Amino acid sequence: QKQVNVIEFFSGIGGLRSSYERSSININATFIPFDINEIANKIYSKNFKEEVQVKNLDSISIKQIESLNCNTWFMSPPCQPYNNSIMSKHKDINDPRAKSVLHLYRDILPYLINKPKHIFIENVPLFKESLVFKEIYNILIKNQYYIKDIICSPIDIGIPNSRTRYYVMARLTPFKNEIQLHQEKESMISNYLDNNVNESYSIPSDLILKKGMLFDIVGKDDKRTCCFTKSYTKIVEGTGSIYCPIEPHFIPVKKAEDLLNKNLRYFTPNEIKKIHGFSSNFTTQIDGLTDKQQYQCLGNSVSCFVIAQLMEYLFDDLKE
Ligand SMILES: Nc1ncnc2c1ncn2[C@@H]1O[C@H](CSCC[C@H](N)C(=O)O)[C@@H](O)[C@H]1O
Repeated sequence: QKQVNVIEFFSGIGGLRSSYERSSININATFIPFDINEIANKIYSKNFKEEVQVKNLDSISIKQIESLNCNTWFMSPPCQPYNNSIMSKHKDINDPRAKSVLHLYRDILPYLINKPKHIFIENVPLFKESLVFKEIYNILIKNQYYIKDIICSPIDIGIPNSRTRYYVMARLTPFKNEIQLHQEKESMISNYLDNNVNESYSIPSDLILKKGMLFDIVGKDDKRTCCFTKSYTKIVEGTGSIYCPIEPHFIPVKKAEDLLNKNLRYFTPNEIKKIHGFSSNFTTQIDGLTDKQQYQCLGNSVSCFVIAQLMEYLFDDLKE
């Protein structure tokens, strides 16, 4: 009977939508994605066969938003403004990349005839401490919202990937039940690997000899993979782990040259896509898009696995 109509702000490649669709909420829903990134939109449209609204969220009018007649807000705002450097200088609140998310809560939400009955926000841990969210929290509270938040990682529910993120769950009804995480069907890094990767993905020997020791290396059996970020395969450190197909448990070495013969390679875009929990039919392999472009979008996406469970909680007032 009841329906879920979502405005997918900062839709990107449709991580928030994917999360909902794979969850057990099982209420048919509609999605209206907003994003100015042409490449990201192309992937979204390719997979969801729906057009992305490119209206800039910095200045979008209340009227246009309300014309959508939606009752749900999904969003993962730009995360750049939220590091210790910017935040310790109190510059996050004035950061132009935060202008869109402040606009939505300052200028839109408090004036809607029908406030969204459910709101889901995803961002980096430091967002929780930002002046931006501090204000958003106050606004939500003043507008009669109940708010539950959590900082967690996919590994917490048995997914072999470290991506610690901050999640905000807001709605107009109080939460009767304690939030709960369930362990996902057991899986290893093995389960996400493509089985015939082109050699164009293996780490060049010259790169190995110069920065090989900086890589976080994993085998098909190792505990987890590191957080995949935008610049994966471009910048060595902190952008994601690489894979060794020779050892179930990568055994560390002392010299870079010792890595030369372990057939090291980057994870493919399709592999990251599977690790982030997108549907088997979902693909960033849009015609014309290079691996870099796909890596960038994927690096900026989400863990559909985690969000699926948190959304089921957010919407637990729609059952029984
Ligand atoms: N003023 C603005 N209007 C619309 N989108 C914006 C924007 N400023 C930044 N963005 C978008 O917000 C997105 C943040 S990344 C989030 C991606 C999404 N969660 C996914 O699963 O892929 C970026 O793609 C960026 O294009």
